[PDB]
Amino acid sequence: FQSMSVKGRIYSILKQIGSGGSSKVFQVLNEKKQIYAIKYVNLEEADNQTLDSYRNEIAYLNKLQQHSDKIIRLYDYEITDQYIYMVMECGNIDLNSWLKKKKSIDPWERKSYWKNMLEAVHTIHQHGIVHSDLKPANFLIVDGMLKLIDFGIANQMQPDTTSVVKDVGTVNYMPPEAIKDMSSKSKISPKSDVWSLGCILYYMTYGKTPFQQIINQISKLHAIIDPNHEIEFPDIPEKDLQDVLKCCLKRDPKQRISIPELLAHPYVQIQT
Ligand SMILES: Cn1cc(-c2ccc(Nc3ccc(C#N)c(NC4CCCCC4)n3)cc2OCC#N)cn1
Ligand SMILES: [Mg+2]
Ligand SMILES: [Mg+2]
Ligand SMILES: [Mg+2]
Repeated sequence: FQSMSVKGRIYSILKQIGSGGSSKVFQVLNEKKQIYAIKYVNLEEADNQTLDSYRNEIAYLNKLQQHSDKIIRLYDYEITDQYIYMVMECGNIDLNSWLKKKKSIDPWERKSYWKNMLEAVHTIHQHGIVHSDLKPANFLIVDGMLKLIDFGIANQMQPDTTSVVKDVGTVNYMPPEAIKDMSSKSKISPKSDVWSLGCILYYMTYGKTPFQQIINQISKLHAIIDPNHEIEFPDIPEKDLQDVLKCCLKRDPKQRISIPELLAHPYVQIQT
């Protein structure tokens, strides 16, 4: 068994939630037997670019605490030359693990989750942050409410397993312009997050991502950028939801709907 100290407060580790690179997230208990998640970053072999990404993520997470409750709570942190400890709320489950377990999603829960994500992403955009790598794993379900966990500034972590692993990230939420930018101008804009949000909502509507069927990677990337590749939008009773999806998944970012527009859309506004 293991334990840890953060700004003079002791926590006992229950299990490891996730890990990625020099980072680990643990489910812990304080002295009062209250649950938290602690992200541990080992900085021993970290370069100045990796260091600055962890510093920038902490500064933005702390700054944005007061601006939205759709951003994960950061209670405390410790930073030295050797490590980082971040004390956060634990939550119930990340949105990716939740979507993989769920068979059918209630239209009211899908709508409520959509509103939470728009608000979180809108808040970061207002502070000049574009995530550019949004996936369901970036969102935490905390008592039926979605909260953005990270800002895409530091390295991404994957959930851990207690079994021996056999062989990775996802390409299913990647904007078409993120692919086109690699050969070449900034390219990136708040619209890149709209596309990724659109892929998440598409998953919550049709049970798959827009290009989940394409197993091959080079053929998937081609399909995301190809204008002749028609994305299927099967008819559903929620006509407003069908329009949101079509407007989020436009290949030209200039034609793609914005976050302020999505917040005034009937899907989010009509019937509360
Ligand atoms: C059945 N299941 C539950 C989870 C889960 C997943 C995440 C969290 N809480 C947090 C709280 C903070 C962070 C950070 N930073 C974080 N990161 C994970 C890393 C792996 C990918 C998902 C996000 N996860 C709590 C979670 O469950 C409650 C606990 N412990 C995953 N599968
Ligand atoms: Mg598992
Ligand atoms: Mg397993
Ligand atoms: Mg297992």
